[PDB]
Amino acid sequence: PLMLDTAPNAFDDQYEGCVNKMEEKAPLLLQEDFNMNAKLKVAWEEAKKRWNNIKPSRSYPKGFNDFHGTALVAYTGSIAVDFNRAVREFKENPGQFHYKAFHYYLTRALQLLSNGDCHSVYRGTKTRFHYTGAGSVRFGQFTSSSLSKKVAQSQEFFSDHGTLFIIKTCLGVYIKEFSFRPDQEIVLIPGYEVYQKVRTQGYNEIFLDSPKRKKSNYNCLYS
Ligand SMILES: NC(=O)c1ccc[n+]([C@@H]2O[C@@H](COP(=O)([O-])OP(=O)(O)OC[C@H]3O[C@@H](n4cnc5c(N)ncnc54)[C@H](O)[C@@H]3O)[C@@H](O)[C@H]2O)c1
Repeated sequence: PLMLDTAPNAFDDQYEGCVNKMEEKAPLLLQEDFNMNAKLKVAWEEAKKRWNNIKPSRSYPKGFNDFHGTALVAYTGSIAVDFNRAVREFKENPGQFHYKAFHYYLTRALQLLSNGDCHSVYRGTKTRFHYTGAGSVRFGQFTSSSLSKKVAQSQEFFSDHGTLFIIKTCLGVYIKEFSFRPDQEIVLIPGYEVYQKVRTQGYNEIFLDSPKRKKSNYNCLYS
């Protein structure tokens, strides 16, 4: 079982007040990441190709560049697990965080593609999640979900040993074209979104409601 709390140790940078400085610094940062993170480098190079193919079929937000696009395609890829881990366990040893640039671009990508829109999404896991009664909840790491409860419950993501999250999010982003699917109706949720209403039902169902945007514990850490 894993704990569900306010994710006090997760690198949750929202980059308030440093977007301009980051867009200028992140490119160098990305090189540093690659030098210390072979897996990321591979994931990114492949993601880059894919993005070249996807980019022409549609128009993106002003400022939304190849870094944002490549970062997002990559997240829907296999690099997601390690990245999520590194973020979730940031405070546990911030010295070995080699996703400084990745984190920023992915965070920025979602912020740029975002609107006021809220969604009813579902998320399945094969690991039991226990809410430790903090009063509110944040995933900490970025977290994928699906508009379809069917997907979330498929043998792909869920099992009796796990948990089914029924989430009401307003910072989540529908990123169909970016995914490798595109049939899982993925909605990407930033780890810093806060759910003011938490409710466990049965042994493996958790409802998260009253989403709200709050300040993060970290801000412009690498700016
Ligand atoms: N999960 C879903 O319901 C769902 C739905 C649609 C698409 N996807 C897709 O999922 C991808 C994989 O994302 P994911 O859903 O597996 O997230 P993820 O891989 O983090 O989830 C798997 C698990 O990863 C590690 N983990 C996650 N949170 C943890 C925590 N708080 N503490 C300790 N370990 C933790 C644990 O093993 C956790 O059980 C891509 O394929 C994406 O398109 C997932």
